[PDB]
Amino acid sequence: YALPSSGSASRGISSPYRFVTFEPFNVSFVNDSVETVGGLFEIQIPTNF
Amino acid sequence: LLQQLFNKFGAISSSLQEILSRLDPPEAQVQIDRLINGRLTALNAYVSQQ
Amino acid sequence: TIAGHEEFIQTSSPKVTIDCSAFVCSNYAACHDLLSEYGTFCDNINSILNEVNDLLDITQLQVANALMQGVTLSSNLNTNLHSDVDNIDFKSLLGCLGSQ
Amino acid sequence: KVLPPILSETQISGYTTAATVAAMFPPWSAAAGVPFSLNVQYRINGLGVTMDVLNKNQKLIANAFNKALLSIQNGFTATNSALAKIQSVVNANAQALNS
Amino acid sequence: FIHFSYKPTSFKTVLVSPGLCLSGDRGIAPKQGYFIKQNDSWMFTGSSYYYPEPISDKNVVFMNSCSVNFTKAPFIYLN
Ligand SMILES: *[C@@H]1O[C@H](CO)[C@@H](O)[C@H](O)[C@H]1NC(C)=O
Ligand SMILES: *[C@@H]1O[C@H](CO)[C@@H](O)[C@H](O)[C@H]1NC(C)=O
Ligand SMILES: *[C@@H]1O[C@H](CO)[C@@H](O)[C@H](O)[C@H]1NC(C)=O
Ligand SMILES: *[C@@H]1O[C@H](CO)[C@@H](O)[C@H](O)[C@H]1NC(C)=O
Repeated sequence: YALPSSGSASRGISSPYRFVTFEPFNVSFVNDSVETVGGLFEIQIPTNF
Repeated sequence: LLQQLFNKFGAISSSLQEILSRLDPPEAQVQIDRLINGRLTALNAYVSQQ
Repeated sequence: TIAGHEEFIQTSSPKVTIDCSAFVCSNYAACHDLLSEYGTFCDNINSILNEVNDLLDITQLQVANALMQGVTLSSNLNTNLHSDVDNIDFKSLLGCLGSQ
Repeated sequence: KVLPPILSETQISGYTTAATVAAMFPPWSAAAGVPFSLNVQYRINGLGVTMDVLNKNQKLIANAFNKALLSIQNGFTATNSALAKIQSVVNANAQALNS
Repeated sequence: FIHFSYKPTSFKTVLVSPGLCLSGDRGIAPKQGYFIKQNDSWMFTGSSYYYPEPISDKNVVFMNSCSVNFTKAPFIYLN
């Protein structure tokens, strides 16, 4: 449920109910490679905690 | 569970005093037995849930 | 050598709902008037089956949460290209994943 | 009536796909930090096996790994106990609703 | 119940090796960490924090063979 608010004041004929996809869980993604680059793999190591 | 003491269960009243003060004693047991069966069925269902 | 064997564990069941008065007194108003003095008998049946279906939903979300706690993936993965490591075959275990 | 569950079965397919691929590629999370056959060697090492022969019989170990997986795949034939345990669930539900 | 947990707040991308094949057909693997390359020296870092350090015999496990995809280190007979 999300009504058209006063700033987002709509001028048409639409319902405030929206039928969406329920997706409760994810994976975090990294921008790295899956194969070894020059014998060495890429990895992400914390540097503060 | 408390709201089951005001159901009729097929009898003419849920009050035992009105059944015992408006009918003949051989004609009252038939109405009292319906209340007894309904209340015991309610208690058995509660005990199963617990 | 290395021996393999599988087990199965069941974690849910079908979610049965019952409309109580349509099972007891399907369409006839004499039956509905007679059933309306048993009172909260259909409401208890509905509430018990509703709480059972709630428990089924909670266990399904817990199984889905446990498989996903702390898994970080490469955003350049592609199961059509990467289904194999160290000459051990993972084609039969993976579904679809990647970006296409 | 029988209501559908709140998640699809393709969503739980995606969750088992992610948990299987988490132990095959960097950063090897379900493999617990280290690469896959590294982790297999460390596992067989902790039972009483020398790391020499695990470095020496590596492709035989991986061949037996593939063979075990394939025989698992080709064994859903009328006497699998897992299939009996799946069919018991369905037959039990159908019998209760018909009765 | 109150549960306390480790939680990173910043990351850095590094290149790691999981093991070294040393001179005389020996091998070393790290313990709870990775072999990195700092200033053209093989170093060891922990796997939950970035801190390179000397490769001692408290950061490694020794093997009298080596696996076929270890990284080559002839200069390493170090501490
Ligand atoms: C992934 O799902 C998580 C669930 O907590 C949500 O917080 C996050 O916004 C989602 N990310 C994307 C990219 O959809
Ligand atoms: C990060 O991702 C973007 C696109 O998502 C890509 O163009 C870029 O090369 C990536 N960076 C690295 C270091 O791989
Ligand atoms: C970690 O972050 C906090 C706040 O951002 C900062 O005060 C602290 O110095 C950081 N640690 C290091 C080692 O830089
Ligand atoms: C060793 O690494 C090479 C190159 O990355 C690869 O082709 C090969 O499959 C690997 N073998 C093993 C046993 O890890």
